[PDB]
Amino acid sequence: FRWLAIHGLAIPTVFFLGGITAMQFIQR
Amino acid sequence: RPFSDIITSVRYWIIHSITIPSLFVSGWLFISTGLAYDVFGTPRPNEYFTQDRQQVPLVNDRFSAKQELEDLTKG
Amino acid sequence: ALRTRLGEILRPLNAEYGKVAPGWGTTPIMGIVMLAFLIFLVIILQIYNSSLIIENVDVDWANGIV
Amino acid sequence: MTASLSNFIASLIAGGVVVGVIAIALIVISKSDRILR
Amino acid sequence: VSLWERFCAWITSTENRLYIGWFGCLMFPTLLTATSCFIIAFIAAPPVDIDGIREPVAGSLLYGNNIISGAVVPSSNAIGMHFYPIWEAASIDEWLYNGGPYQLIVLHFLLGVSAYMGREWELSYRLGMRPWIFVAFSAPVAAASAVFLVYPIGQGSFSDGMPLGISGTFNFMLVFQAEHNILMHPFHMAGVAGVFGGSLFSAMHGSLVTSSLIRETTENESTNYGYKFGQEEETYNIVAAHGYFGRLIFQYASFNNSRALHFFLALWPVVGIWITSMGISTMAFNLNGFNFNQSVVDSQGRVINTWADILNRANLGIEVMHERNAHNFPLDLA
Amino acid sequence: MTGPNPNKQAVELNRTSLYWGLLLIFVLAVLFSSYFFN
Amino acid sequence: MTGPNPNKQAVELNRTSLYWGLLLIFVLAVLFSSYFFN
Amino acid sequence: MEALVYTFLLIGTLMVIFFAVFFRETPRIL
Amino acid sequence: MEALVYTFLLIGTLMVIFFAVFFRETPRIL
Amino acid sequence: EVQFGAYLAVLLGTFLPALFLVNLFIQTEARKAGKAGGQDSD
Amino acid sequence: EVQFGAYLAVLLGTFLPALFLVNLFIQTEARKAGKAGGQDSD
Amino acid sequence: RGLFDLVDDWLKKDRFVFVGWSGLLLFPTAYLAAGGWMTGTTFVTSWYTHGLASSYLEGCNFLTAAVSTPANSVGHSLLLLWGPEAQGDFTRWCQIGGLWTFVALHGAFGLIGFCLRQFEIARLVGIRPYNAIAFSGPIAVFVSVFLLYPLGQASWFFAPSFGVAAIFRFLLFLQGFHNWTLNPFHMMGVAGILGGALLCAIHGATVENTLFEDGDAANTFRAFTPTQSEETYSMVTANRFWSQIFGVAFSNKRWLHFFMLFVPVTGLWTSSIGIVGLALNLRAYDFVSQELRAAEDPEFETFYTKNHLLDEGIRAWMAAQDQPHENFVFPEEVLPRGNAL
Amino acid sequence: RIPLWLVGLVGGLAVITMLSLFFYGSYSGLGSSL
Amino acid sequence: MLTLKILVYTTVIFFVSLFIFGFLSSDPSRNPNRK
Amino acid sequence: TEGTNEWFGVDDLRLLAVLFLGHWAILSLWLGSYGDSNEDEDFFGEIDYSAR
Ligand code: CLA
Ligand code: CLA
Ligand SMILES: CC(C)=CCC/C(C)=C/CC/C(C)=C/CC/C(C)=C/CC/C(C)=C/CC/C(C)=C/CC/C(C)=C/CC/C(C)=C/CC/C(C)=C/CC1=CC(=O)C(C)=C(C)C1=O
Ligand SMILES: CCCCCCCCCCCCCCCC(=O)OC[C@H](COP(=O)(O)OC[C@@H](O)CO)OC(=O)CCCCCCCCCCCCCCC
Ligand SMILES: CC1=C(/C=C/C(C)=C/C=C/C(C)=C/C=C/C=C(C)/C=C/C=C(C)/C=C/C2=C(C)CCCC2(C)C)C(C)(C)CCC1
Ligand code: OEX
Ligand SMILES: [Fe+2]
Repeated sequence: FRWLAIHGLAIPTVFFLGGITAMQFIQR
Repeated sequence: RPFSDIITSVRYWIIHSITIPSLFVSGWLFISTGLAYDVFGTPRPNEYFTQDRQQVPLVNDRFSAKQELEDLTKG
Repeated sequence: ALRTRLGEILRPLNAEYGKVAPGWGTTPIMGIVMLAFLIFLVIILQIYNSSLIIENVDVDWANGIV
Repeated sequence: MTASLSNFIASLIAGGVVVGVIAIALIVISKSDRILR
Repeated sequence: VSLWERFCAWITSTENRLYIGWFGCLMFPTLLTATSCFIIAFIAAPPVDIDGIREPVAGSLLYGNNIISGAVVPSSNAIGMHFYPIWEAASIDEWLYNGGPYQLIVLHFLLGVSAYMGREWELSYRLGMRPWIFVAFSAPVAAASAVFLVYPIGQGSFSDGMPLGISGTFNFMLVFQAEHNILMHPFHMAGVAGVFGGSLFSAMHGSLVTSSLIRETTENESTNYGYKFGQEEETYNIVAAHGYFGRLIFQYASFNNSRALHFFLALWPVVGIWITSMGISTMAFNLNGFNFNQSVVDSQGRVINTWADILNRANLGIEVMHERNAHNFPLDLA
Repeated sequence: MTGPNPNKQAVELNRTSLYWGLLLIFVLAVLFSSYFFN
Repeated sequence: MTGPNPNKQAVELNRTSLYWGLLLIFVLAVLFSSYFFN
Repeated sequence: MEALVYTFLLIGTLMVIFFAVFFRETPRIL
Repeated sequence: MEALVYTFLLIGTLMVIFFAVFFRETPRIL
Repeated sequence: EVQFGAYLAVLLGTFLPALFLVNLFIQTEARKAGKAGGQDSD
Repeated sequence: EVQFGAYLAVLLGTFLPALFLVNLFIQTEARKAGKAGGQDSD
Repeated sequence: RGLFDLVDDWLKKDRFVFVGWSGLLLFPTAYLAAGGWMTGTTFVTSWYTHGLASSYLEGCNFLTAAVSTPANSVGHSLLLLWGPEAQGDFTRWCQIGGLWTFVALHGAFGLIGFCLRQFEIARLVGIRPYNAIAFSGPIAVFVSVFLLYPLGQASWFFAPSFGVAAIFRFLLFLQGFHNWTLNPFHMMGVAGILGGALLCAIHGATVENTLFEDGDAANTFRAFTPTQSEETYSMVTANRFWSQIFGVAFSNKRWLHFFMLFVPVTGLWTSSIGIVGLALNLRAYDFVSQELRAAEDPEFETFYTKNHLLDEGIRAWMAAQDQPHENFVFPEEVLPRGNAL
Repeated sequence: RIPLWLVGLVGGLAVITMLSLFFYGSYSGLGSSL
Repeated sequence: MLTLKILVYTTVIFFVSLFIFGFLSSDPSRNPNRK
Repeated sequence: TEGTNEWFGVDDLRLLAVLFLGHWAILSLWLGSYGDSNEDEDFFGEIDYSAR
């Protein structure tokens, strides 16, 4: 079943974008 | 099953209305709780330089490189 | 189709053509050799790379006997 | 027997189970998903 | 019946060997004069004051060069943007000293290439073709006019124009890097993607046709002789190459339409070189690429280096060394 | 000797592929000459 | 163009006359080399 | 003496361009 | 460097003598 | 000062392979004139 | 000290006329194989 | 029947993504080269190897982020996670620069596994394998730059880091130190890349401009069913066009599309031969007849000698910050400046 | 059943809230040279 | 140098006038459709 | 004298007689066919196929 094919690529991608939005608000 | 028939269905958006915010916030909390600086060893903005070490840290050994990075990351 | 005296000697070496062992044969014996030769190449590369240190084996220019 | 040699054979065992758990899972699922003649 | 109608019938005849057309009335006299002056100026031409400091730079073969180092040198810094023909030079020796033939070649080149482009339109009109091959040729015409015409305009001198040579090209590219930072500019980025993508889809389309050829030859003769010229049968199984690429990546990423496929081969490079040639144009007027030097700082405020700071120290090496005598004042305004 | 070989074939080169191969050699001669003369 | 020329002929050189003309060039190359190198 | 070779390579390249355009094998249907 | 050309001319001459004797066009009646 | 073995590199790098490609074309046209049987086959 | 234009005299005095005489032989054998009509004419 | 036949029939089954035998080498190794790059450009720094910042945690954008090469003290170690350098620790493995070899090695077995994918699908569909042979072009650029170039050099440090601006310094590092543009193997490679982009822009614009009328609509994209045997563009017209514009033109669709394969791929093979010659520092640096003359005659200037003075600026100014391991402390008075710059 | 253009609208403006958030932090926070 | 200059303005506006009066010579009607 | 603000670069009076005899020498050729035609004959096309 193809739920292992997409979500090996999409479950990381949303997790890293949760971090890239947090790094916009980090300052010195 | 066709792909466009999936995302237009309601049952799709029932499941992924919980999983996406529960996974995006976990990517937020992975950073804001200061966890990512310790897994990957990335310096915080406080700790590029230290009080003692004022130069650029470099690894200068083949085999004791793990021990030398134990030196340059304590202070 | 010219019989020569050297051709008569070597003729049983070429007389077989396309006889096979029926089935899978000695293929699982071969793969155990190929798995072994894969491990052999990994080891002697990592000795050479100094990423696998063996006691009393130093990869450096050594005093060959003169 | 060294630190480097003992860690390498452990990686060779670990390289066997990575091929292993992929292979063992692949044989079992290939039984269930066989094609009708 | 008239003499003009018997001349218009010949000059627009497709029955000529090479179609001349009305653009060939100013393509052929322009490009043969750009050619016949280039061959002489590349082989036998005395050295040229390019920096305007009376230090003549040799560029021709008779003065000790080769194919690589020899180049038609751009005109002087003393002239700059002024029009400098032969009759406004008081001798040919004064013309060849100050960078004469660079303006004669370039101005007859850009007229002849902009007429070679309109000539590709004209024959498409007289042959019944849909017209737009000449729009695809606008992309190197945009790029030729960017380094020979537009960049000397915004920098105010033909001496900053591109030297007609091979080593002169790399003198042009490196000095353009230090002064404008082209690699960080997103329009050189959009045309590296145009020619890496262009050479991809070239060799990706050319392989899937050659993969799916139909048996029409024997194994002794050539593969190419299974195409007779002007035949009406299709020479490759296009369903076969669609099912291959439909499994090589996935199904929905494959063009089954061969017309939309052969349009995407014309879109991607040409749009990539239109955008790139308007990178040189907007950097002709000193709107440079990105500058991320000293962008990452710690909480103390000390500058933390990045890859752009290492790239900056390569730009500072070329900036302090280009035209090592021409400068007198601390900032290269030109 | 022995008999005639049944694997005799003929070699072809049309006028098109002549000009490719000539221009291939001269352009490689233009390119690599400057380095060989050094 | 115009029509095909009826004066088309063919050129021949048998295997005998090849070895004459090869040996003619090499022996003239042996003879005149020593003088050209001087 | 050195540049004489470079000139011969250049005009020799322009010869085979001339013969390829005008003496081309003209393709014919049937 | 100079004598290398003389040697190549001599053994190159002895090649075409070899091919002329053994690979000769054998004359045949009828 | 240039290397005097480069004249032999270039002028044999031109002529020897380019005279080779001429030969494959002349025998190609001779076989086509050979089969054709008219005025040139002999 | 020898003349460096003599290498170009000899090695082109060998190769250019000797490669010429090879071509007249190859097209001779191609016309003979062209008319003969078997396995090599094409 | 047997156990091998059930596994062979399962992998080759029609499904969403074709797995095949080669997917066991591609899909594990390509997933970890790509994910190793996204992690290394986001989280892992270059503060200890190069003395830079190359992460998104450290303020770098998409352009100035990279997965960076390890230190020069590591040499050409493979930097295994269990190795003598990292010794099982993940955190010290990332700081030495272990992800870079993780990306490059699992990436090199992705390009092996992807080229085997193109032999396997061509055998099942039943076509000639020219995609797998044209893809050997990009294999020869990955291997001879990301692998064979740092092997000939001092360590993995002189390799391209996997980041956008980190490639850009590698372009500038290769001009000042190697004179890469003078190399005839790049010159035959630019002729294939700009020549390959040329051919698809022409063949794109000539097919689309000799189309037949197959419909009454003004949109010509609609008038093509894929399974039709009639050709969709007039080859006789397109030959007649370019024979009069350019003078010479293709009269062979089989030769044309093969020529669109040969030109881009050969530019990747000829340029790959030269970069192997720069692992050994066999560079085309100077024309000695130009250099002996410019030394004896202090008036003879070409464009070629102008490029050497541009390379002294690259060799002196960046090499202080380029190589912090070697500790170049240049005075201000040795750095070649021009007049008043 | 949801109309597909509503799905591409909400996700499409969601990307704009992600992209313009990234161009925001080029001028603030880390990597802003403030 | 004022003798060459005369020769150029002849040659330019010879071919420019062939260009200008070429497209005024009913040039849209010269197509393979009709006439 | 380069940077003089003179019309079409006409420095001397002699260059005018070059310009006038260039446009007119081809104009008179053009009027030999397209001149002396009816200036009062229209069409409701996009393009006219009138005559030679
Ligand atoms: C770059 C990729 C590549 C590709 C696409 C091919 C393609 C092909 N090879 Mg070939 N080959 C290659 C590289 C490649 N080769 C290399 C580098 C070698 C070793 C010199 C070989 C040796 C080889 C032999 C001996 C034979 C083929 C054959 C074939 C054909 C059949 C398919 C096959 O068995 O593949 C070969 C299979 C692979 C390349 C899979 C490799 C997977 C490896 C084993 C994983 C191991 C990783 C390792 C554990 C990691 C540690 C290393 C680290 C320390 C660096 C096909 C044309 C056969 C043939 O001729 O067919 C007619 C054949 O007999 N190949
Ligand atoms: C007109 C300008 C021009 C042009 C056209 C070229 C052309 C070229 N240069 Mg050159 N160069 C130039 C100017 C130019 N140069 C100048 C001015 C310099 C400065 C001195 C250089 C310096 C330079 C260097 C230093 C190098 C080149 C190289 C090359 C070659 C490109 C290699 C390539 O195709 O990479 C394409 C990339 C690949 C083939 C890698 C494989 C791609 C993989 C398969 C992609 C996989 C991605 C996958 C889908 C996953 C992605 C998803 C993930 C991101 C999530 C090509 C011949 C390189 C070369 O010669 O290499 C042989 C090289 O090393 N050039
Ligand atoms: C269970 C456990 C253990 C837990 C761990 C979880 C786990 C299992 C994780 C593993 C999951 C994992 C990572 C698997 C995912 C697999 C995966 C996708 C990995 C690969 C990674 C990766 C980075 C892939 C992305 C890269 C990718 C392949 C991109 C494709 C690029 C793309 C879409 C290109 C299209 C370009 C294009 C439009 C080409 C057509 C144009 C062209 C001229 C083609 C030529 C052409 C086309 C035709 O069409 C036809 C007709 C003809 C004639 C023709 O000429
Ligand atoms: C004023 C404008 C008038 C037009 C100007 C004419 C210039 C045209 C150039 C002629 C190309 C001749 C090359 C012969 C090539 C040859 O004769 O090929 C002939 C070939 C015809 O192939 P066919 O389809 O006849 O072949 C079918 C089979 O028989 C294949 O063998 O045409 C092409 O494929 C050429 C297309 C690429 C054209 C390559 C051009 C590369 C540019 C030139 C690079 C050299 C420049 C060096 C300067 C230093
Ligand atoms: C490293 C490592 C690892 C891991 C691996 C993995 C698992 C990973 C994965 C990862 C991944 C796989 C990642 C991903 C990422 C992604 C991202 C982060 C993306 C982003 C995106 C973006 C940002 C884009 C943008 C856009 C959009 C959205 C739309 C429009 C267009 C554009 C393009 C602009 C392990 C464990 C083995 C261990 C060893 C090491
Ligand atoms: O002229 Mn040619 O390069 Ca454009 O920047 Mn200013 O000016 Mn000169 O210096 Mn830098
Ligand atoms: Fe095509």
